[PDB]
Amino acid sequence: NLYFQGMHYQPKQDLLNDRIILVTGASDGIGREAAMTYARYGATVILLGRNEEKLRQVASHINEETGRQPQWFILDLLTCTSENCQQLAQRIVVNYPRLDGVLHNAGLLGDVCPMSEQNPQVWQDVMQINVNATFMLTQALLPLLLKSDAGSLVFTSSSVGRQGRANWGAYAASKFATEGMMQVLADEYQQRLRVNCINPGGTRTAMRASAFPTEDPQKLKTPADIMPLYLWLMGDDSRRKTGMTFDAQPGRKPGI
Amino acid sequence: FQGMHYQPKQDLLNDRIILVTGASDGIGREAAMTYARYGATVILLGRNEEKLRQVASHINEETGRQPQWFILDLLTCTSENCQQLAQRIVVNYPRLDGVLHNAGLLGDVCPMSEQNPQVWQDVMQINVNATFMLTQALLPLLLKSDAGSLVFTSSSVGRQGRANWGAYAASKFATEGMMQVLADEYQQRLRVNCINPGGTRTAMRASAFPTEDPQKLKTPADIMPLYLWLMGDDSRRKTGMTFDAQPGRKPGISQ
Ligand SMILES: [Zn+2]
Repeated sequence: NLYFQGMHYQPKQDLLNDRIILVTGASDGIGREAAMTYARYGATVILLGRNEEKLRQVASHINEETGRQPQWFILDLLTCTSENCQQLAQRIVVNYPRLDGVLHNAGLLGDVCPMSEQNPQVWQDVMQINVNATFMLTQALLPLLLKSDAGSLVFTSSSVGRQGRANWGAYAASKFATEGMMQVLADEYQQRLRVNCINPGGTRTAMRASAFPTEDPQKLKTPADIMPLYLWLMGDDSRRKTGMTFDAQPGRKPGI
Repeated sequence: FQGMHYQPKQDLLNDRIILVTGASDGIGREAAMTYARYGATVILLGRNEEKLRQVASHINEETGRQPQWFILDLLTCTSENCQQLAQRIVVNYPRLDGVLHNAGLLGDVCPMSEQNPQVWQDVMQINVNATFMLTQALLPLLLKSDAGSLVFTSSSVGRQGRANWGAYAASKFATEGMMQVLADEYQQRLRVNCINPGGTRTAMRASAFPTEDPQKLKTPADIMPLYLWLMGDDSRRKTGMTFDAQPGRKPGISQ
């Protein structure tokens, strides 16, 4: 997972020209940063999220920066059905000829507390968003991704998706499930799609702060700082990489 | 010699109280019978009253004691139901020395592009969510044991995802993760581990591999040594680990 270490990745500024990339959870944090970064490197970006107010602002900011205004679509992973996912895919089909990338960034942390105290309803929400709806949206978007010359599908993992640790409860279970889903898809789509996970590591975001209220967030890298791996997985330089889980901060030791 | 090479003493499990889920059929049935044969007081859990009674009657015929059974449907059980169940046992038993989570749903064996999303949800609900809720309800009883042993059922596809195993794979990855979190939280208080039984002669297995000759597979009886090892005192220092009952079998369909 430390593969990307010492990569010092600085791609051409048009790395993603003519790539159409959908980013979920795009309203703030890592998802907003990824959408803006991909657009700055030339991509046609599609924003997905649940907050119309924030999505409008991200689209406007991207338009100010690139002269091209991305479309946004509302999809709330916690409540959507399979039919809702297929209906979102049909909207994309009408507007875009393919998807060259899908970055699944949407997710829910839920409770950080011992197993004996985990709330079963929160557990089920974490599983619903991180695993089930992420699966359902993937399934709906597979035909679009297969129209790419080399489609790239990326899930969000975590160090606790590789080794479970005390108090990480549903989040850990859901990120192990994500690594599993990713491996099944990579196997089914060998030589057709790239399918991988990214573990962003500790990053300056509201989710991180909720899990570690004592941590000084100024000691963490920002979403901007961890973008090189996100760019690499969408551009041509990662073309024959699939079935892998990569750390965005290979240098960093997990924990506070 | 350990794990699958284990050669147990008779009465290894004397005075151990062990709850087995999915006890009506296949491996759960064999594990319940085997634990009682090596001296355990077994509690059977499943959704089918008739079949559980039948397993209990067989154990009675073999050992002279009648195990009790309780009904729980993991597909539809709420957290309340799990707590009610723990209440019911708590009226009759002072502790649990082991819990073997063997209940599970395989779901669709088909490409991710075809996986039925209602089945997928059901597989996660049984294998992950309700398995968690039942674990939560039973933890205090396990802590009352001198050295409680909590065992989840995993699969080769819980360690390496493979084409067409969709929801089952995701759910067994989640099971390994849940086992690791639980082992970490209960270090020096519980042992928490997974068993990967490998392919064994069961109805589930034949449904996923209709061309396979089941006579080329081990039976549930054949893979019991590891199941005994994890409940007996010989595994007391072992936690956080996943063990294969059939370390020398190639995963997937038999040749
Ligand atoms: Zn931007």
